[PDB]
Amino acid sequence: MERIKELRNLMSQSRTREILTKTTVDHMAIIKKYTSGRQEKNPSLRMKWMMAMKYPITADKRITEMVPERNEQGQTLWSKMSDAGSDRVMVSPLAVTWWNRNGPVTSTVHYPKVYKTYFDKVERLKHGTFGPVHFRNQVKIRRRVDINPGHADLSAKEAQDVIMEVVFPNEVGARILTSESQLTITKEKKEELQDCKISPLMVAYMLERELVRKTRFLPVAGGTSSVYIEVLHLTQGTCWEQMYTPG
Amino acid sequence: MEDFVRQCFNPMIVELAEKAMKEYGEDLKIETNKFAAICTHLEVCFMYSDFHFINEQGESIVVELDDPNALLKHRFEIIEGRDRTMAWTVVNSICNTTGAEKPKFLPDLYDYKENRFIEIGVTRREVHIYYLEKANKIKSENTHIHIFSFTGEEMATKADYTLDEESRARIKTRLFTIRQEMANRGLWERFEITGTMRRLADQSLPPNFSCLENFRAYVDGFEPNGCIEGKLSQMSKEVNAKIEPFLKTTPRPIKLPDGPPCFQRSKFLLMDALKLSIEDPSHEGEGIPLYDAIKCMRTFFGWKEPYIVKPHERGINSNYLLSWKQVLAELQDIEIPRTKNMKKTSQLKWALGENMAPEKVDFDNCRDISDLKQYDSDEPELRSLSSWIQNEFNKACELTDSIWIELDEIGEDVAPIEYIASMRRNYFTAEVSHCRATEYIMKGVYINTALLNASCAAMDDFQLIPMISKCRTKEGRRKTNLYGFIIKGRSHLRNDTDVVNFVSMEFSLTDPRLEPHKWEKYCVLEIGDMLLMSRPMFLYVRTNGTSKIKMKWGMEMRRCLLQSLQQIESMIEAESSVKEKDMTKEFFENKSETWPIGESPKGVEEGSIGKVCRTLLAKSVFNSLYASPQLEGFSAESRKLLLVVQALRDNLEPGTFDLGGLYEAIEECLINDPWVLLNASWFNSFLTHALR
Amino acid sequence: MDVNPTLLFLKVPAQNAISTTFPYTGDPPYSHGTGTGYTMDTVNRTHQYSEKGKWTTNTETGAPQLNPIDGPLPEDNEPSGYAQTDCVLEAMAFLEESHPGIFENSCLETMEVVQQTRVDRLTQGRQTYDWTLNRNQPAATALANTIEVFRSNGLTANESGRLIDFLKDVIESMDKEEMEITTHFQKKKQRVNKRSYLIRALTLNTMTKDAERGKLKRRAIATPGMQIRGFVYFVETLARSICEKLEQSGLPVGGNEKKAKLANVVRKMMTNSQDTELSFTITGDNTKWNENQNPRMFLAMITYITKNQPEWFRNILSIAPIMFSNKMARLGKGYMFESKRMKLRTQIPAEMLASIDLKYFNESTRKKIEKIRPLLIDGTASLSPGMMMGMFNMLSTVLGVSILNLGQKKYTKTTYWWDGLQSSDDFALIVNAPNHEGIQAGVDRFYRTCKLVGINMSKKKSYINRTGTFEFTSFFYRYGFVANFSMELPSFGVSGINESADMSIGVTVIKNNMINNDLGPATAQMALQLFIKDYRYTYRCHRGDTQIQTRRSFELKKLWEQTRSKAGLLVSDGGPNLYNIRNLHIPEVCLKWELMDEDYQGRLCNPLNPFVSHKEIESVNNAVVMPGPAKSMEYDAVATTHSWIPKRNRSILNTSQRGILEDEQMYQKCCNLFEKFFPSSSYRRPVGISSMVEAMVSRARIDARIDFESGRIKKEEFSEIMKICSTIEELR
RNA sequence: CACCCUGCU
RNA sequence: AGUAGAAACAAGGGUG
Repeated sequence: MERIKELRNLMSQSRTREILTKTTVDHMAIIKKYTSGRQEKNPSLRMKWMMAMKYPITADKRITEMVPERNEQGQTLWSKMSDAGSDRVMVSPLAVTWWNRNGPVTSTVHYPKVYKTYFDKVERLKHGTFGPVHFRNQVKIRRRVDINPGHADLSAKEAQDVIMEVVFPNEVGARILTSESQLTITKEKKEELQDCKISPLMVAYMLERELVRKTRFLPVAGGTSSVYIEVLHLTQGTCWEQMYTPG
Repeated sequence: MEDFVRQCFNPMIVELAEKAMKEYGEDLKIETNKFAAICTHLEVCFMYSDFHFINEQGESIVVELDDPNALLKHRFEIIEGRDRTMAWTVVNSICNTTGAEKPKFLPDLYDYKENRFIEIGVTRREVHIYYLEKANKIKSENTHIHIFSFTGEEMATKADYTLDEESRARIKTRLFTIRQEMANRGLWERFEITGTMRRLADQSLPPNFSCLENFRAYVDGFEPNGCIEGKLSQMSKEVNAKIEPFLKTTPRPIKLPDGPPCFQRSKFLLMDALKLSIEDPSHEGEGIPLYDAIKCMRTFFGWKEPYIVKPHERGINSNYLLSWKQVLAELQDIEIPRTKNMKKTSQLKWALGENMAPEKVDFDNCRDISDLKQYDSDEPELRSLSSWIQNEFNKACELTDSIWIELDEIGEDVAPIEYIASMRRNYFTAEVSHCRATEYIMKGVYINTALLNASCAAMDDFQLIPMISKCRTKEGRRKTNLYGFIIKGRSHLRNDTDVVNFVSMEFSLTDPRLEPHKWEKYCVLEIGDMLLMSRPMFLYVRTNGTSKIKMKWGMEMRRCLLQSLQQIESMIEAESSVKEKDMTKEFFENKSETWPIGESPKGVEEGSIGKVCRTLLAKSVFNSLYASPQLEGFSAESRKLLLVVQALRDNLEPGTFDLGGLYEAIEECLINDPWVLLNASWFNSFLTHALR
Repeated sequence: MDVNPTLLFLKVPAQNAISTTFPYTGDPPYSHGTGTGYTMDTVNRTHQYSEKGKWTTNTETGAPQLNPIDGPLPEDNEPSGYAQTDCVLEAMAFLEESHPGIFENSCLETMEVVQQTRVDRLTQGRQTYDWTLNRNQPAATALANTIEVFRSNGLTANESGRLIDFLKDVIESMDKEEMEITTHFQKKKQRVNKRSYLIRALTLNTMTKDAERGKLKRRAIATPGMQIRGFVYFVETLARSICEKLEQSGLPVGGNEKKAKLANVVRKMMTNSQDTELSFTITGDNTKWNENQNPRMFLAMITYITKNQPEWFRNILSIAPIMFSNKMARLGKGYMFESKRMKLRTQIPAEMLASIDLKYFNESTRKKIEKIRPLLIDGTASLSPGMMMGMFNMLSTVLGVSILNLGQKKYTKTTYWWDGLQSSDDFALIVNAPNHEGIQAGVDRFYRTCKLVGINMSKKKSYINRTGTFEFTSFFYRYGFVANFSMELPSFGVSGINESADMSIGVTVIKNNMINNDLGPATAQMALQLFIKDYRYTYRCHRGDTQIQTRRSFELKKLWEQTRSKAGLLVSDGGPNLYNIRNLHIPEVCLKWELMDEDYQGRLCNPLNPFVSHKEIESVNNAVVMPGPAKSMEYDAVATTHSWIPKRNRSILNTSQRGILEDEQMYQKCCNLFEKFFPSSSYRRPVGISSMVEAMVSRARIDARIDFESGRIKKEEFSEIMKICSTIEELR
């Protein structure tokens, strides 16, 4: 287990020793984001300024052993320049495009299940229903309405505990499940998420998005079905209605 | 003893027991009999945790070592003295592994003998009162609670267990020893404020009170006893909000300033540019730019040695001559490199300003200098109105003989709403394609992209860049247009508003004497001549500058095209909603609907829909082209009066408070920009033509 | 036929064409250098607006004090600062009478969240002013530095791990006399005494407003020390709790809520039967709002609101305005002289600006300097009354809505009853009466009781008009609301975040504008095409058939040359855009999956690529786009190789603070190691008291022993792990 | 001087 | 000179 050896390596130094020995767990939060830089309070300007330079984006180190320093033509694809405030590597956009034809291939057919919420939408839209167009004044009322096409109707924290139990099972504390429906869901879910190489926080986030209920003050005209609230673009507009029902 | 815990027990016990202890108001000596009991609990637990270790052969054997030498593991799984989150970490890791239930209150141990889990507890309560209170605490599950006691008492699940006794004998000895040998001391949020800051608070009181306590005691007993009535009776009668009316006649004009005239400030020419044309199948971003400039320049006959026609009052104008004199030279250089720097000829040095920057010398060493003073800090000099802007607007609205905006198509459509919107945008783009404002935005985006790109690439190199544009024709073939040349300067730009200094050379056919005021900075430098009739062809040459923000905004200029359609199609929405039919066709074609869009001696003259569309392009274009910190002040202070006039025009009884002040505000913005001045004149003329 | 587009308003109403008055397709102005003149201008303006107040001092510090309390009442139409105590007391006693239980409900709820909250939350927020480094530092940095300098000297409570005790310790700070400060000179040490300490902790710095449109001259904005954002968060929760539930409030507000709220407030009065009573609305803006509000008023207001609560709560909440009263504001930067027409240029000390005559600089600024002189004590001015923009946002609106409430038919004692809406910067005052003299008298009493409370209508901007068409907060209403696609043109464009994080925000903004603010379908197609083109240009991703030459030409040429159906190729890999309105709600990868090539997908979706950087969950598929203040926008798109993170600014290097960068490297390495043990630390800031390696070594022992019981691993690893634990423990 | 760290610190 | 504006751009600290 190379990790503990890495820990010793970091421990033998004086500075890291003094830091770790005197960093209580709570302080960790602070230390996660101590920074001398600020936020880009003109996102478009600096982006226009970056896309003309040579080494604008940042990547990890596994590049060198995974992507060549030279190109097939000779265009630099990464540089020895270490980044400020970090230990990453400067990279030009050109690398990405190569990776898109000479790159490591893996299996992503168990991919669409992580992102259930999204693919649901397209498989719906494929099976839509056509109907005529009508022009007339349209009564509008600004009221609160929900937008998720079905969920567990469970609380925010009620799903937070669920997710912490399923994905990071060794770390869910003394809290226990109570409901049978949610029990069955967590069961089938612990079943589904096995043998899938995928980002941890990403999958947990997709599930958090697929569970909790969300409402918004929106100007509705007529029915408040969430599958309908999805397609307010082509259902009704400023002075017209179009006939179509969600799949 | 007060420190009986640090006195005789083991240090490890002391620390691991105190860490779990100090968690509430409990201090190091509170009711000094209980700490002993807590630490003794920890001692007996720990000492039970010794003298038992697992063999790979899974037996139970007493191991004198009390510490395994190698290749072994101890028979316990301590959970006391641990951390909160680690506690549950451990226990749940135990759960999902081979065998463990879910325990609900903090247990102590675990054993891989047959996959079971022990709980322990020893205090004064003798046998079952403690055993049964513990039962009440944890009964809801099956668990292996092997409890001990002082003398000899131990019980197991149905008294069913497997473990040796010499260990429990050791436990007996422990409880034997810890009778304190008969106990020879016989037994058994507030947030106040300090001094200094309370003083600082005292100093913060209304002028009669002297202590924050009395202020509390006074606000406590409050009930309305007449404050607003009495005060508004005693408050003198000058302070009031008098009402003033707004009658039919629309009031007096906003007096423009007085001074010398206004000149063209555009970073490029507007209606004085030519276009050298080459037939070339090049696409929008195709071709070598320098090479197209070559093929353009080559097809013109009549160049002659330049001579200055219109000097530049403040400047060494001879330099500009040499500037142009250099260009053709370099042009013959590439009979091609996709980029060409330019030698540091001094004619290109003064005209772009090197070393014209006072050295940031230290102040304390230069306090004896006679002219030690802060700079500028004063107001822009005033100006007047000149009559070219209206000709520029009139020409801008006109329809050219060339398309200028090819668009990248989108995904096919099935929904009928999509078919309708597509058939609308077809007509809109057909009308808004051929317009000189489209030429404007195309040229502007191409020039400012080239500028920001090259200024980001090279930071000490005098690049030069031609200005070629692409536009097809009704016939079908596509031409290539050359307009002039640009030469850049050094580009160390730290702040967002730093300046780059660049020289511009544009073709023209306008003899400048007919209107010298608008060329106060340009330097007409007659280059060659044309034949048709013979008309002299001039090259307006000048030194101007730009910044990072202006460049960025110049990058996105087609967004003006969004402020147009949204106002044209909202004219079709409110009018298609009535007739109950697809109305937009009869509103763009055969259209009779008109709209007052100007003023002439005959009166207000109307226009069809496309006139409105192009007219609406024009204002959006000029709001960016001549953007200025006076335009915004004018628009923001004049929308008020515009709304008030509108409210009057339809019987809403409008009344005001102070019109003179609003007029002062509308006038304080008019200083020098041709733009804000034309808009002020416009609004005044409209108020005159719209009494009611 | 010389054209004039303003002639358009002879057929189209000036509220159905308002969109064509915004010059918002240009660039906003900025600030070219220092902003200290603005600082003394505003400070002098306050000290003159409260002149016949009392001149006073401090016994602890020395910064001169000024009381704008009632004193002489006003005598003409001139902004003044003599709001009334009895007025502000009764003004909300009445409000309580109007709706019982508001104040006590707020006390309960804020009490609960106050005892529940933690210090770590502070970590989010805008920039702040650090009192140890004398400079504008980001939030977490100043947090860490203040905690550290706290631990350095003799404090013992902050280890509680909570927040309320952190604020306590801030409180205790001001009693010592010999505070020790660390400096990062390339780490010397300095000492600050009690006086200069109290002076140092109360200083909110000044800066220049930027990029804000709708004004001619520039303004000044102040930022408060991180020492007091804690108290700010308590008083903010209190006030927001009071004002979440007022029909005539809009501070704890949202968007369309405003429109529906004023729509139903128009209904009733507009509904007023057309029998015997005519009505107007006054559109009114308040001039110089924060230059007449005061700390004493807020403090007495608090002494009234939280009557009958635990003294813990009342003290905690009342400390903020006291700390707010005795505040000092930094002068600014200085002045960059020419000092001659020859090549001389310099920069003067913002302190020597108080030590020099500055006769050299224009005599108007000489007046500024001469008047501001007596208010400077140490590099800063004493702003006892007034407050600079951007500090509170709520209590002022509570005062405004209270004096609104004063105008019912209940206590005005006459026919006139005024009411309306108050939204931080605007008041729409609808007055109802049968008589013209009624409207006159109503407006007079309103303005009168307002000047009694220090809120003075701007007569230069406020106007009366019959109800039916009026506007406020740049929402314009003509027998109902209409749409102006003008204030949302700034947001249209390449957001400037990433590639995939932008190809979604663009379509999302088009979505919201097509759903709420009347952007028809033709314009939808339009903005979609414009966004496509601008994106393709700013990211060099033109179509595969294009022979446009860029730095990324040849690669994308490769990618295109070998693909059976390129319709699967992504947008920023050279793929045809297929968005429409039907397709406008699904991120792109989900839309074109069906049409991709397999190996492509394997190379584009694979989590083994190094160009993806995931941070704490508080920032995922989010973005803070440029707009009012900045709000957090969310989007959705399949995470792929395009979600890079552009670089940072390498400018601390050529300075005397580069060592902070190395400290950051060390911290980050220490932190990633922890993260290797508990991935759940992405969904929970884990609480604990340890030395941060106990967690590591403990879980190490545990997990090893676990895996060896079922899984396949040899025991030499068991033994070696156990002796490496001995290793990590043998030192300290 | 000759060289090179910066382009929101 | 030019930009611009109630202040500043027209490259700054570092080594011999």
